[PDB]
Amino acid sequence: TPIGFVLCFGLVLWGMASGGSNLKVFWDVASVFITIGGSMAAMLITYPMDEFKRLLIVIRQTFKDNGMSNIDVIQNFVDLSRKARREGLLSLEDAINNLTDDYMKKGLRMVVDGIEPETIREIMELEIDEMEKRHKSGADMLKTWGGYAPAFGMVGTLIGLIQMLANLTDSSTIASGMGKALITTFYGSLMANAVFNPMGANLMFKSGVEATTREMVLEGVLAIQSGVNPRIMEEKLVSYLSPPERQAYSKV
Amino acid sequence: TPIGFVLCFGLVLWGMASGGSNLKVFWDVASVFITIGGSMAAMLITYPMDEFKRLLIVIRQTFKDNGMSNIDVIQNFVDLSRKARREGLLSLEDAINNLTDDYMKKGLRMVVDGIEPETIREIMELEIDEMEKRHKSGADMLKTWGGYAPAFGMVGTLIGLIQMLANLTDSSTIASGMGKALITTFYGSLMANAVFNPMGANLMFKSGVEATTREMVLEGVLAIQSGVNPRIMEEKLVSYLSPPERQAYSKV
Amino acid sequence: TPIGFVLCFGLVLWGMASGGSNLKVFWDVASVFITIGGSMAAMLITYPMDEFKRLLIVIRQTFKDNGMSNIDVIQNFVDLSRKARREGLLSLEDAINNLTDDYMKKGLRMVVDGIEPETIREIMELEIDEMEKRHKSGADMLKTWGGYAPAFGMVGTLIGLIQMLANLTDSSTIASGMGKALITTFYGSLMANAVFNPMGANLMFKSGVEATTREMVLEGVLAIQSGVNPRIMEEKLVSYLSPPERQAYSKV
Amino acid sequence: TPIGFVLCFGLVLWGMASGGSNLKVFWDVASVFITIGGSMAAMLITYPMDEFKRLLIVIRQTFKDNGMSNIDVIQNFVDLSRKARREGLLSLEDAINNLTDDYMKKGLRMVVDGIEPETIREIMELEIDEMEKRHKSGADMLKTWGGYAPAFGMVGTLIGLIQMLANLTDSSTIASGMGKALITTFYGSLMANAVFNPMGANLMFKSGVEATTREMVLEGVLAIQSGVNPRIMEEKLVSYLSPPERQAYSKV
Amino acid sequence: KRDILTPIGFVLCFGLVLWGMASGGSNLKVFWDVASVFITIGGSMAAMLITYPMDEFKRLLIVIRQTFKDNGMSNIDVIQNFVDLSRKARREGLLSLEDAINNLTDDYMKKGLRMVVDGIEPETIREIMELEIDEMEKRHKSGADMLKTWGGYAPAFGMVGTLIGLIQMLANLTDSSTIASGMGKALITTFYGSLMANAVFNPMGANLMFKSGVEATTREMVLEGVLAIQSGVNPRIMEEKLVSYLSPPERQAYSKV
Amino acid sequence: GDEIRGDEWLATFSDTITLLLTFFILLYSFSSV
Amino acid sequence: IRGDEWLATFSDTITLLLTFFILLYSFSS
Repeated sequence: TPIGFVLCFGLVLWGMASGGSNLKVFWDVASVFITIGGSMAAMLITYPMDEFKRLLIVIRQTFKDNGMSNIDVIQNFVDLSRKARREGLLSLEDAINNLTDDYMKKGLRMVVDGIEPETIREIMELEIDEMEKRHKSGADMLKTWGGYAPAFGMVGTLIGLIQMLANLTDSSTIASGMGKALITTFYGSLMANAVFNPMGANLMFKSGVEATTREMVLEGVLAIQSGVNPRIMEEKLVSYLSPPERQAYSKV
Repeated sequence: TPIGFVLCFGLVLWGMASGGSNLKVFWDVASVFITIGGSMAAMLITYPMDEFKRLLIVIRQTFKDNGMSNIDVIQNFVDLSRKARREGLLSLEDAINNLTDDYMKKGLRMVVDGIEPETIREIMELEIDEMEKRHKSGADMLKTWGGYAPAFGMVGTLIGLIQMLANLTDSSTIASGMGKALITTFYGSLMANAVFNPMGANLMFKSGVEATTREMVLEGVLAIQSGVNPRIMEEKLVSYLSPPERQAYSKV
Repeated sequence: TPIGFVLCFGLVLWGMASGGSNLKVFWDVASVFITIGGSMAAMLITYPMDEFKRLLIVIRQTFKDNGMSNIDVIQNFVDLSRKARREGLLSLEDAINNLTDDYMKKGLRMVVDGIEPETIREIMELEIDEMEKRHKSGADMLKTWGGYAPAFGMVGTLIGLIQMLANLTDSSTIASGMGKALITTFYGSLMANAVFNPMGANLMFKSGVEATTREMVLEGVLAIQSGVNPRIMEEKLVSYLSPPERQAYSKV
Repeated sequence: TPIGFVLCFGLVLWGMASGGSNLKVFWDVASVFITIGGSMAAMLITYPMDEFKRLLIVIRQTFKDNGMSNIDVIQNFVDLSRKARREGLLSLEDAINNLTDDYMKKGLRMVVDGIEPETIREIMELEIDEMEKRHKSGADMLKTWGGYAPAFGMVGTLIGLIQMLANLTDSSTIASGMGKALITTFYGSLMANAVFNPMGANLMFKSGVEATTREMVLEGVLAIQSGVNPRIMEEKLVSYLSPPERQAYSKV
Repeated sequence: KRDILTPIGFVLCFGLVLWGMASGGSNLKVFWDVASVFITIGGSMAAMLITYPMDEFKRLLIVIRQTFKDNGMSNIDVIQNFVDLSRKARREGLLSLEDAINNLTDDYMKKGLRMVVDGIEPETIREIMELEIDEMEKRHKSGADMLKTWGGYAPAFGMVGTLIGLIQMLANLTDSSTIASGMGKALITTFYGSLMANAVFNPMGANLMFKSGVEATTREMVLEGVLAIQSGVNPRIMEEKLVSYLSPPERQAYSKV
Repeated sequence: GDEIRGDEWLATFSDTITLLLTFFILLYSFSSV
Repeated sequence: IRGDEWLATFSDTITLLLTFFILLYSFSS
């Protein structure tokens, strides 16, 4: 995801120049400010702090916070259930520690003392739901910013065009001003569909991925407090990995 | 308060007030009529008076409600339960109408009577539902006007295109129609996504904050009736408090 | 309510007539008929007779048949409660009449009969839901026509452009032809957002208002069915009104 | 009711060649293939068999097989209640005939048998849901085709435009090429909103109508299951019909 | 058996949009400028990387090609491939006797049958199988949404390219080399976007969902057959549930024998 | 699942007008010089 | 949002560029 930005800008910059034209005409510094400042201003109007400051804690999780999930969850749970089976019973915290990502520990520390399945299930559903809401809100904010970016690019285009009919002589300028006045919507749409809309969908994709992972973890922990063993619990858990990961896991 | 309405209009003015130092050209009287008149008139078609009159009694009633923060309500519940406990009784209370703005009085003035708590929950949660629905209707009005504004900007764009066309024989009607086409949509864009869609979405977050505050007041007024101490009541009330303010409230 | 319709056309017509040119160019009997007949025809394709003919017999209810609610439902309920409780019995049919407007008696004739609070609740909720559904159907039928109007306006625009190109002498007919072509999409766009979509959203808003009114009725019909303190009932009833009206009713 | 298509393709035909020289410039032979074959090809990609021939079963059930009884439900369910209340046995299947066409029989041929009061609710609700879903499938297929038609018309217009940069033909016949190119989007937009979008919305509206009818029938068959005759069955059923239809039905 | 609509549809759409190019002078190379290719295709693909990390964007031609291939014979044969198993496990031995369920067709039947030889409660089997289907449908929805999202980004960058071509055209007013090759970019960006989006991605994006549905119904009937074997029923009574999954014409399609 | 709006008419409209833009800028360029 | 909703005002400003080109067309020079 950090490779994608330089690529989406370099490819369009190569397209903007392959004709041989001077890219000098695609740059005026005022229009950058009109577009981006207006979008972020309307964004400040649109969204409050305590909810604009939660876009950052999740947009700083798609570039960072790399776990070990989707192949290690199954290993961990199969080895705990091997321990939970007659050697290292449910009161063994030796394996639960050192495996704290953020979530597996949350349930593995509460299963050991005492809970009912219909309670852990509910609190886990609520946790996954609030995590889904956080990503949904961040994605909605980024999509809304990709919406206000070309809107204010259009506003700036109009600002540049209106002050052109006043100075309506007849040579080359009715065209030059349409050129340098159209840059604002170019920056608007370019930011919209190169930075915000892709990242807005990125938050939703990561929310889906983490929802699958947390449902796998939920099913695992619920399987720990059931008195089950591998070849059943493994069969259950394994039914979340892509078929690629089913052959890339059966070999291990 | 991060509402940077000054920022978007400041950046527009800085864009409007370019080398064309006279911004009297950004004011066409016909364009004002088309865009704003048609938008307001389709708003009267949509929302009749005695309902469209609420454009300044919710939209305005929410933007000046900085007279009661969600910590003050905790401290008020604290020192009301202080005199509701052993010191004093739950028979005489006058701090209800002391320095409260509009709410928590209906709940208190009712609980001081000898009636059941179930109906209190039923009426207060009802008030919260109706309040959220009222704010939803106000925000939907704000978004509907932001929908009609650029629609009539497009209408005026067609008007100015047709009027300019078929009579390209002078430099008066073409100039008038050109200015109409440009500024008619300029007003609609500068209006919708800078005053209405921002503020249409913004009014829903104020509604969410007030809904959380009202559920908190509801839990508090139900705790006043029951025989609970403020110490064991604080933890039952602080649950709805903002995450970053939990530590910010503990200063006491 | 019809006072807005003349304004939404007069304002834009003044804007169309800002001393630029005769509006004879803005009128072409061919394009008017293309747009309106085409949208009407696609409406006949969409809705058949005896179901598109039911449109006007619901839309005419928006121009007349006003409601007395939001200040008078509360009064006519509190006095009925004070007259049933403490005086005679709830079966007082003498004063249950004389105000048979549309819907209050729909349930009031039933509470005086032998029923349970659930069946009356289910009949009333079904009536409210089907009212909302009928209004949703009318509003859909209006927004859909507002969608067909500019679609067929653009169809006529394309027709005019086709029969303008390869039919002209390429000297000065390009402009006037484009004008008399885009006249069609002007008519479509104008009619759509000036008549239909405002009327569709008006149907939706009226459904919302009458739905709140019918819920306000039912909550209180059930109270008369239970014979409760008019104070509590006056309080739950008033918890539906805008803050201006919560006070405006207070002094009455 | 094919009078809709008559009016639509007669009004897009009257102005089609009214002003122009002849209706020949409105007919290229390749453009038809591009537009219609491309939309149908994208439909073949998009939709399989058994979902394409599943559409031909409802686009024919709308045109033919006109069952126009809606008050017969109210006019015959109360009748059957009379024939089964006190003097009529629940299993007088000889008397339930002469009115059931192909739906009310199957609804009633399994009420006096080993079917619980709620399982007859479940099976009928599943029938209503699958009918709604099949109508919805056909309707979204038709709207999807109305989406691909102008898209591929646009593709064809782009095809016609880009080729113009191969010919020089100095200033003589380029407007004619632009006209010939614009024909493809004309066929696209015309076919889309003259056939597919109106017929898709027709499927949607008829789905809503028949779902309301079947839900009325469902509440009827659930009312006779219990046997509540007095004003209950009637008041439940009549809630579905329009208030003008209510006064029209009140007489007989 | 063989989904023949998409291979004929692809060739039909592309043959028509290709004959469109060669019908006005027949020169086909004027619809290829390398700039517009970058702007549209490379732009949308890079935004696809910004959206999807290369790890699960690598599942593009995996959970899309597994559906598009669909060489699995499990279409209607499931019925007799279950009746023979029930016959050989019923009155022809006992349930703990594999016939070919360690060497048979696609893994789901294999998976369930490997589960039904070892003592497992039917409730557990039902839960795992339903949970095994729902996740299949979720992966299919993820792939289809990945396709429709690219279908969305393609005309977005078509618009961006139109803006590039207008900017760099108005910039150089008269050069006899920027009017052309500047309008070419604007047109061909839009052409590639509007062709790609609704000819390759949006249709095939929507197409993945119907294949997911038919595979879900197949897996449902497979699950029902496995639970029938686990309970123990004659092939005579077996058909009362398995046949009520196909299409009405497909019902009689095999009952001739 | 209610979604109605007059968007569909803009698809053909915006793209038709963006073709007219190129049509007009070519007509401008050539006849001029 | 849908990632397309500016296509309305996009069409608006494109129409306005067309209007300016009309303005470049009453004289062609």
